[PDB]
Amino acid sequence: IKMGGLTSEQYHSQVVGKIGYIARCMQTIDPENNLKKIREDYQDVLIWAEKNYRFEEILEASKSGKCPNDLDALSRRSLILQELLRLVSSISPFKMKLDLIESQYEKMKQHVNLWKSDYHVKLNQLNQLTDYLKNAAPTPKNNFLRAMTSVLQMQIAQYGITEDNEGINQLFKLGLHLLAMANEKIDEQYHLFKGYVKDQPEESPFEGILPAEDQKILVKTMIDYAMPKLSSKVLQDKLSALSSSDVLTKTLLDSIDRIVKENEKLN
Amino acid sequence: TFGYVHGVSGPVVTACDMAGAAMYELVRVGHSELVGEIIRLEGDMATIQVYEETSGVSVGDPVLRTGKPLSVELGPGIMGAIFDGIQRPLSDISSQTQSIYIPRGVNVSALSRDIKWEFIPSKNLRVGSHITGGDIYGIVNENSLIKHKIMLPPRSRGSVTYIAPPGNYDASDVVLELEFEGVKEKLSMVQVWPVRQVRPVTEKLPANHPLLTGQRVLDALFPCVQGGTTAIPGAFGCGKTVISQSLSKYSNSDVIIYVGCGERGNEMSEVLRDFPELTMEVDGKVESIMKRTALVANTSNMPVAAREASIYTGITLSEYFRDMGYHVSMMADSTSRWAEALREISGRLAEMPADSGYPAYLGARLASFYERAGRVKCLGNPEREGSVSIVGAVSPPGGDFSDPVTSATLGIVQVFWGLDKKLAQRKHFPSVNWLISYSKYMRALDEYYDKHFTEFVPLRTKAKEILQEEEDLAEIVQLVGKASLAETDKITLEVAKLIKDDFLQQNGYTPYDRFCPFYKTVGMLSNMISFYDMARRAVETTAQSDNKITWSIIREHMGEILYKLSSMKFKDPVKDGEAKIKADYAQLLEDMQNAFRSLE
Amino acid sequence: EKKEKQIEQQKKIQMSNLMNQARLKVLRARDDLITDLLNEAKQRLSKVVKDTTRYQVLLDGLVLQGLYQLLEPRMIVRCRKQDFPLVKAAVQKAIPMYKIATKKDVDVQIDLEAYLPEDIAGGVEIYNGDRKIKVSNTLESRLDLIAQQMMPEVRGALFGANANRKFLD
Amino acid sequence: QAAMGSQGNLSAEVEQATRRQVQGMQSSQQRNRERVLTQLLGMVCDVRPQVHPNYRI
Amino acid sequence: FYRLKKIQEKKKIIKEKSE
Amino acid sequence: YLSQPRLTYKTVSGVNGPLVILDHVKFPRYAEIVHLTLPDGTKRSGQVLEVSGSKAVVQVFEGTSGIDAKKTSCEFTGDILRTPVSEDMLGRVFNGSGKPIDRGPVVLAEDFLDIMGQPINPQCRIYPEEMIQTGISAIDGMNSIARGQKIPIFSAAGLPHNEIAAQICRQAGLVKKENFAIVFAAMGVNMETARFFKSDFEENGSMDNVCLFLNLANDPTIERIITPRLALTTAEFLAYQCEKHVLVILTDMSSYAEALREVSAAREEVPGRRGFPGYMYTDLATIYERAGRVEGRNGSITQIPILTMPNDDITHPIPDLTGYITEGQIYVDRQLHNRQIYPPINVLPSLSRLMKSAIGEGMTRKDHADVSNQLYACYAIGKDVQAMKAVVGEEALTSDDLLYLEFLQKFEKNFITQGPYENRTVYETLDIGWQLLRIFPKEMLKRIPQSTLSEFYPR
Amino acid sequence: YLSQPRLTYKTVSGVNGPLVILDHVKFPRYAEIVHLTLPDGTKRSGQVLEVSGSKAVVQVFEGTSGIDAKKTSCEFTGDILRTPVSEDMLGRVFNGSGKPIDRGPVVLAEDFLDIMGQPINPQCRIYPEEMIQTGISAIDGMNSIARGQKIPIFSAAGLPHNEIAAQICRQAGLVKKENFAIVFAAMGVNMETARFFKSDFEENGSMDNVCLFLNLANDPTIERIITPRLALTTAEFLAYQCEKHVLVILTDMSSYAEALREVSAAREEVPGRRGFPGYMYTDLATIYERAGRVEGRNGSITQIPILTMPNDDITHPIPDLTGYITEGQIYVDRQLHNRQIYPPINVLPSLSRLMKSAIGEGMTRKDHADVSNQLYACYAIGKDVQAMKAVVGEEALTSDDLLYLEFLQKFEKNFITQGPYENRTVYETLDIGWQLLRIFPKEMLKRIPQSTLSEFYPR
Repeated sequence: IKMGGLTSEQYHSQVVGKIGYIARCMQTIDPENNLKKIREDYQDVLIWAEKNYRFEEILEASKSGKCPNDLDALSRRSLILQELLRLVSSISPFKMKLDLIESQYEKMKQHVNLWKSDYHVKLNQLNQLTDYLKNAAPTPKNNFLRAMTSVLQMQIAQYGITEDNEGINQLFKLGLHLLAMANEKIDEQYHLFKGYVKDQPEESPFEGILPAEDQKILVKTMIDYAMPKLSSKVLQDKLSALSSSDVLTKTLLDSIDRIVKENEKLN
Repeated sequence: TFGYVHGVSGPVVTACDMAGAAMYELVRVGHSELVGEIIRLEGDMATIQVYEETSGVSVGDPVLRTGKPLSVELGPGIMGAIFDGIQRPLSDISSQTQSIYIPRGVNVSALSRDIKWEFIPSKNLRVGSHITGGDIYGIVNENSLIKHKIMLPPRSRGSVTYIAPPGNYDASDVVLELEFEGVKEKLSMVQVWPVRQVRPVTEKLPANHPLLTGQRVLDALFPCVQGGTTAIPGAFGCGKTVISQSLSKYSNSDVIIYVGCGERGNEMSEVLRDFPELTMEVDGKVESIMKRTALVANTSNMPVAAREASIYTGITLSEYFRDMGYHVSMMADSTSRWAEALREISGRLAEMPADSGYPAYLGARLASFYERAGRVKCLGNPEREGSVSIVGAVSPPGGDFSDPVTSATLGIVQVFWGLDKKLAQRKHFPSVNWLISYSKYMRALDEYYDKHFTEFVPLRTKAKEILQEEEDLAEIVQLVGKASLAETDKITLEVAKLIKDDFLQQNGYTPYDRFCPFYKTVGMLSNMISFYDMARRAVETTAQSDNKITWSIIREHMGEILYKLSSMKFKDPVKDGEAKIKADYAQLLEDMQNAFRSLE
Repeated sequence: EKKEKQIEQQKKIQMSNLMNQARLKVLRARDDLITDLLNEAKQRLSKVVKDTTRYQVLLDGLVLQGLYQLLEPRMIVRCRKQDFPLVKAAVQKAIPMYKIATKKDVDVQIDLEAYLPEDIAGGVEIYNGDRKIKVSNTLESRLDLIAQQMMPEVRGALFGANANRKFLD
Repeated sequence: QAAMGSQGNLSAEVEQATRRQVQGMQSSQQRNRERVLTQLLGMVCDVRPQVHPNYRI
Repeated sequence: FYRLKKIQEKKKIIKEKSE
Repeated sequence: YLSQPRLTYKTVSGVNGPLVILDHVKFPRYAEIVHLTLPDGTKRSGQVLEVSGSKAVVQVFEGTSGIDAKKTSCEFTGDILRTPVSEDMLGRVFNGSGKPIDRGPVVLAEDFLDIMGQPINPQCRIYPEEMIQTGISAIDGMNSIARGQKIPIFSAAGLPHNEIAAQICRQAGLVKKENFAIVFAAMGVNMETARFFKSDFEENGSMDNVCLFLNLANDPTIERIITPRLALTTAEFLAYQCEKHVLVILTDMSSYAEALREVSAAREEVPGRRGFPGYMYTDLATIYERAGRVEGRNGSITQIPILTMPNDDITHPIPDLTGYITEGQIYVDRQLHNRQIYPPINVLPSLSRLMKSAIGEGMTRKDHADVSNQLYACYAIGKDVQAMKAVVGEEALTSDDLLYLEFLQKFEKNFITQGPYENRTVYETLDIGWQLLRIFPKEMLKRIPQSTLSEFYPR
Repeated sequence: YLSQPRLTYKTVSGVNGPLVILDHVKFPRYAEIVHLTLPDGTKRSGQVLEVSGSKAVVQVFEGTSGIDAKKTSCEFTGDILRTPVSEDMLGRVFNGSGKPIDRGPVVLAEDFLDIMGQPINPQCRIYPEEMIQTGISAIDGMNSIARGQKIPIFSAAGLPHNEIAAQICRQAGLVKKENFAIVFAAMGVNMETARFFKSDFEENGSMDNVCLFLNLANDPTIERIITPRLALTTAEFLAYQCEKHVLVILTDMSSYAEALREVSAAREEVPGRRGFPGYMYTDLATIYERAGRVEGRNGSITQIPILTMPNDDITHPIPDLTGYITEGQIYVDRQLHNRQIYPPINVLPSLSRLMKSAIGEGMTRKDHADVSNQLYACYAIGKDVQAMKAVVGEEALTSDDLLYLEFLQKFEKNFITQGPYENRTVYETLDIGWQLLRIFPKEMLKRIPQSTLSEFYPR
C-alpha cells in the first residue's frame, strides 16, 4: 500500500533520511549541546545519531516502528529545526543568545503552519539579501546593501524575528527596495541610503556593525558623490577634511548637506 | 544482447530475436543506430516505434537492445539549452557537425561533459551521513540566476562514503559516492530519469498562490495558480503572441520550460530567436530569460515518436526543477499535435480508435501528463516546496468544442481560457470568451485575496454579474430594440462596454500593457465597479422622484470621468510606480465621488 | 461575529480531525492485533513442522496438491535441505496416487541443486519441466492464503459479530 | 481561550474513549484467540488435495 | 464503422494466415 | 474456501498495450485476478480480460511498461475480484481498487462480496416512499429525493457540480421530524478535486457516515471501472444487510464512460453510437439499478449520479441513457453560475419523478407539494415577466408583474442562493418558500388549496 | 558508391492496385527503389513501401496495369530514391517522375539528393522577416507573405486559384524601402491548367528561371506522391546550395492527398478521417516544412501550395492538416467568384502567421498593421450587419450599420477587386485601405492608435 504517494520502501528510506538530516541540523546549530531543551524535545530522533548505527539498521528500525516513522510529523519537526538553522546562519557573524534562540523555537513550534509564517517570509527576504551580497562586486548599491544588511543582521540577532520590530520592518523594506532598484538609479540608491542613515534612531548606526575599512570606504563614497559640481577648491578641501571621519554619521550627512547648500548658492 | 530487424513500415520497425526485451525499452535500429522504443511484444519479436526516419533500414539490420526506457539526463546544462523532442541538444549538434542538418542517428550527449561547473557541497554533509532520494548534497553555480541544487536521485539512498570537496567538476566527474547494503553507488552531477515516470514527491500540497499572467482578464476573471493546470487555445493573435512571452518575462515562476510539441517551422524559429533576446529585471539588473528558460523544440516534420515524447521530456525537466525547490511554468505549444501523434501511432499499431479516430486512451495519456503538475513538498531532507504549472494549448479543428482532445482536456484541467472567435475577428485581444472560460482555483485563492487584496473578490463577483447581464441584454437589444431599456439596464450595458473595452481589452505589445500588475488590475476593477454601484445608486434613488437621473444625464455631466476611467489602462508601471498608480486611481475615485455628490 | 464563527469553525475542524485520528488509531490497533495473531500462527506452524510424523503427512499432502494443480508430464519439487528425506518420501507416495487419480504417466524429480531458503517454515514448490509454471505450497504461502480467506471468521471470533448486521445475504 | 481549554478537555475525553476501545478489543481478542488459532491451524494442516473440477479423463 | 469492421475482419484473416 | 495453491506462470506470449497475453494456462478463469511481478520486482495487479483455449489475456491495472517475456511472472489468484466489506469502512478513504489511502489499516472483512453483484429482484423492490433531505433548498423544496430514488445531477465542465456533491455529502440526512450513511464514489477526478473532497469531509465532521472511494484521473481506468461497483457493493452491504439508508453519490459518470470506452477499445470492440460502447446502456443500468428499497429490509440506497454533459448536449449518449435509466435530473445552469448564484441549480428544467412519494404529511409536511408547485409556477411566470419587461419597459408592467419580478429576484436570492455551508432543514426550506409566497396575496396563489393557505399563509 | 551488382527478381507474388508484393527478396531495404520490366519490355519504377522478412511491397509509380507474376522482372537498385539535381534544371519541363518532357536530355546530375530531404536543425533556421510584395492587395495589405514562409491558397473547383498563383508568380518581389526562381509541381492538373501555367511563364519571360514538374490528370496517380518531393529537392538545391531565392508552387495537394489515400487503401491501413491515411499530417508536413531560410545561406524557399477544398469545406482533412502545418492560408471565396470579384480572396478566414513580423516601420510602413487590423474588423462587422439586414431589413439599420455596409461594398469593389495584370505596391494597397477607412469617423476606428490616426486619417 502506498503511503503519501511513495512506495513503502521509499517512505521508510525518507524516514531515516529525515532523522539523519535532523541530527545534522542539530549538530550544525549546537555542536556544544548548549540548547538542552531542544536536545530533549528532539531526543527521540537524535538517539539514532548520537549512538552510531547503519543506514539499513535505522531503516529496519523504522520499518518495525522503533524509529519515529510518521513522515509528516518528522517533516514538521525538521522544518522547525531548518528554519531555526536558517535564522542562525543568515546572521552567522552576529550570533544571538541562547534564551532568544529557545524563545524563537517555542514560537516556531507553536506556529500552526511554519512554512507560511511571516517568520518564514522574513527569513526568505534576509536570505535573498545575503545571497545577493555573497558574490557582489564593489559599487554604491552593493556597499549600501552590505552595510544595511549587516545592521539588519545585528537587529535580527538582538530582537529575534517573532517580534515584528518596527526598525526591523523598516530595514527589510528599505533593503528590498534598494535591491530591486535598478543599478543605474544611483541618485535613488543614495537617496534611500541617506534616508535610512537619517531615520535610524542611532546617530552613528555603523559604529561597530561594520569593519573600519568598509566604514572609511562608505565615507569616501559619500565624499566622492558630493565632490562633482563643487564651485570651490576650498569646498573640495573641506570635503577632504570631512573625509577624516572614521564612519558615516547623521552629523556627517548634515555637514555634506550644508556644503551642498553652499555650492547651491555659489553656482 | 542484440536482435535483428525483421520488417519495416514507416516508423514501425519489427525486430526479431528480442526474446527478453522489455516493453517501452530503448533500442538502436540499423547500422546508424536510430533510437527506437519497444511498444509491443509477440513471442520473440518486438515492434519498435523509431524516433528517426526509417528510410534505408534493411531487414537483418542489427538492433542493439539498450536496457533503459526513454530517459532524460537531468543535471547542469539544462537552463538555456534548446532540445529536440527526445533531449537531443540542437545547438550542440550544430556546433559539433558544423552543418545545418540533423545527422540521422546523431548521438551527442544531452548535457555537455566538457563544461567545468562550480560545485560546492552542502557543508553539513560528511562521510557516513545518511542521505536519501531528493537530498541536496551540493549546489552548482549554473549561472547568475539558477543555482542548480544537485539532488540525490529518487530511489537512491545510503551512507555517504565520499563527498567531493568544493571546486570545479565535469558533468561526468564522480562528485558523490555512497554505500548501501554493502553496494557502492557513484554519482556524478547528472542523473538519468525515465520521461514516462512521475518524479516522486513527499506530498502534493494544494495550490494556494496565483500564477500571474500579464493579462487582466486572466488574472482577475479566471485566475490561475502555481501548480495549476490550464488549457489555452492556440488561436492566432493570442497565445504565443503575448501570453507565453509575458509568463517568461515576469511571473511568480522561477523557471520556464517551453515544449514545442508540433510547432510550425518558422514559428519555432520565431520562438528560438525571440526567447534568447528577452530580458527581465532581477535584483536591479537585466538578465537574459535563457538563464532560467529551457526549450524542447519539435517541428511538425520531425518523427511522430519524438513528437509524442516531447511533452514527456518537457514535463520531466519541469518536475526536476520543481524537486529543486523552484516554481516551473511549463508551456505545451499544442497538446492537439500530441493527440494527432497518438492517433497516427495508434493507427500504425492497428488499434481500435475511440470517437474521431483518436485512441481510446487519449484521456488517460492527457491525465498522466497534466496531473504531473501541482505544488509539492519536494522529496529530500532539506525542506522545500516546488511547483509545476502546466499551460497546455489545444487547437481543435475549426474551433470545435466537442473535439475529443478538448473534451479530454476539459475533463482534467482546472483552468480553461476558451476562445471567442467573434472577439478574435473584431480584434479584441485577449480573445478570451468569458462566458464558457473558467477557473476552478477561485475558491483556493480566497485565502490569498482576503489577506492581500481583501476587496478584490466582491469586485470580481460584480464584474462577472455585469458581464452576464450585458450578455443577456444584448440579445434583447438586437432582437427588438434599445428604446424599452430601463436606466439600470443602460448603466449595466455602458459599464459592461467600459469593462470589456478598457479592462478586459489589453494590448500586449505596448510598453504600458505588456504586463499588468495585479495591483493595477484590482485598482482598475475597483474604480469601474465603484462607478457602477454609485451610478446605479443615483439612478435608483432618483427613480420615483421629481429630479429623476438617467444614464444620459450622467454621461453628459461627467464625460471627463468616463474618459479618465477609459485611460486608466494606460498607466505604465515601469515609470508610473505602484504608489503613483494607486494615488492616481484614488484621485479618480475622489473625482467620481465629488461629481456624483454634485449630481445628487 | 465573523471572528467568533471562524474560531468556532477552526475548533470544529480540530475536533473532527481528532475524531478521525482516533477512529483510525483504534482500527490500527485492531489490525496490529490481527497481525500479531498471524505472526503467532506462523511461529506455531514453524513449531509444528518439528513433529516428524505430522510434518511427513503434511508434506505428502502439499506435494500431491501441487502435483494435482500443475498436471504436467514432468515435475521438479523444490524443498528445504533438512526436509529433503521427507519430500522424497512424499514424492514416492504421491507418484502412484497421482497416476491413479489422473490416469496420466508422470515424472517427478527433486531439485538437488537449488533448495528453498533454510529460513522458510516448510512445504514445497512444484515447477513444471521447463520451470515456467510453479506452484508454491510452502507453509508461509498456505497460511497466508488460508488466513486471508478466513478474515471474516477471525474477525467475528476475536471481536464478536456486528449487532447491526441482520442479514447475511 | 477558556472554551479552547474546555474543548481540550473534550479531546482528552476522546483519547480516553480511544484507549477504552483498544483495551476492550484486546480483551475480546484474548478471550477467543486460542480457539481462533487452533481452528485456523487445523484447517491449514488439513490439505485435501484435489484436481481441478474441469479436468476430465 | 464499416471501415473499422473491415479492418477487424482483415486482421482476423491475417492472424489465421499466420496461424 | 479456495485451499489449492495459486499457480504462477512465466509463460508470457506477448504484450500489447495494457494486455499481457499469457499462454499454457491451466483452466484460465474469465475475470480472474492475477498479480504479476515484473523483472525488477515491481508488483502489479490485473484482470483476465479474455480467455481462449489455454491462453489468458490479462489487462494490467498499471501499464505494461517494463513488462517483458521470459522474466515477468504472473500468479493467478484463482478467484474473481472480491472486495472485503464491513461497517468499519464507514469513515475511510479508499482508492478505486479499495486500498486505503487514509493511512489506516486494510479493511478487516465482515464479508467477501463480489463487486458485480446481482440484480435486485423487481418483485422484492418496494416503492421508495419517504424523503432523504440533502440540505439544499433548490432540491428539497422543489426536487426532493425519495428513499430509493435514482436522481442524477447534470452539469457541464466548469460548473460547481463537485462542490454541490460535497455539500450534499456533508448535509444529507433523514428528515428528522444513526441509521444513515453516505457512499461517495469519485471517478476521473483530478488530484485537486480529490483532495478537496477528502479534506472537506474530514474537516466538516461528517466522515463518520461517509465511505469515500477516490479514483484520480491519472489512476488506472480499469480501476475507474471497478470503483462504482466497489461503492455500490459497500452500499448494498450497508443498506440490505446492516439496514441503514445509504446515499450513493457517484461523481463523473462521464469519466466512467470514458474508462468504459477505453476498456471496450482494449477488448477490440468497434465503437458504437458517438464512439461509445453499444452496451453502455446496460452498464449504466447495472450501476444505477443497484438501488431502491426492498421487501423485508429497513435499508435503502438512494443514488445521485453526477454527469458532465459534454458540450452541454442533453442528447449526448451518457446523459441520454442516464435519463432513460434514472428518475429525474438536477440541472446546474451555466447562466446562474455566471450570475454567481450558489448552488446554480436550475429548477425549471430539473425534475424528480418521485417527489410526490418523497413529500407529504408524515414525510416532510402537509404543505410541501402545494408550496413547491406554487413556487415553480411563480418562478416560471417571473421569467416570463422578465422577458416581457425586456420588450415593453418597466412602466408598462402591471402590479402583478412587479410582484412576480420581485418574487423572482427574492427566490433566486433567498431560495436558490444558499452558500456552501448553509444546511437548511426541509422545514427551513418551506419557511423560506412561504416567505417568498407571501409576496403575493392569497388570491394569486391559485396552485395552493385554500385549506393550506388558511393555515400556512398567515404570519 | 554502390558497386555491387543489383538483384533482379522474377518472383512477383501479387499485384493489388498500385502495389506489387515480391517475395524471396534478399535483405529488403525499406524505401528502396525497384525497376519493373514488364513482359513486353515496358520499364516502370517503384518504391518499397514496407518489408517483412523476405517480402517487399513495392509501389509502382506508373501503375500496375500490364504486370503479371512469373514474367515481370523487378530489379532492386539497392538505394533510396536519390534524384539528380543540377542548376540547369531551371528552364526545363519534367513529368511527375523527373524525366524530361521538353525534348531535352536527361538531367546531368550536379548531385544526387535524397527526395525525402535532409532535416534542417531548427537552431539554424532563420525567421523570415522580408515581405513579398505580391501586388495583390488582398494578400499584401491584410495577409502579407514573408519570403521563406509557407502559405497555401485554399480554393475549390472553378475558382481562379490558378490565376492567383500565376499572378503571384509573375509579380512576386521584395518591398522597396534577387528575382525569384520558380519551381512548379503540378499534380493532377488538366492539360488546360498545365498549358495555362506554361504559357504564362513563357509570356512573362521567367521560363529561364522556371522549372516545371507536370503530372497531368491522365498521368499515373501514384507518381504525384514523389512529384512534390522532387520539386522540393530541386528547390533546396537551388536555394541552400546555389543561393537562389526560390518560390515553390504545388498545384493540387488535394490530388497528392488522393494519391496518398489510394496507396493507403491498397495497403489496407487503418484509415483516418474520410479514408485518408492516419499519417497524412506527417506526410503533408514533410512537404510543407521544407520552406524557409537557414543560417550561413543566402537563398530561401517560399512555398505556396494550392488546395481544392472538397465541397468548399475548410474542415475537410486536407485543408485542416494543411492549416495545422503551413503558416496561414489565402482563402478563395465561391460567393466572391460568383459576384465576379477578382481576386476572390475572402480576408476573414485567411491569415498569414508571419505577417506581424513582416510588416511595420522600416519593413513597409508605420500604419500597415493597424490599417490591416481595422480593415479586418470593419469587414467582419460589415458582414455581420449584412447578415442582420438579410433578416430584419435595411430600414431598421442605423447610420453606423449603413456606414459598415458602404465600407463592405467599397472594400470588395476597390481593395479586394484588382486586375489580373495589375500589381499594387504595398504603399498603394495601404492608401486604398486608408481611403476605405476614412468612410468611418475617427471615433469608430477603435483598433487604430491615435498616434497613427492623427497622422494618416486627416489626409
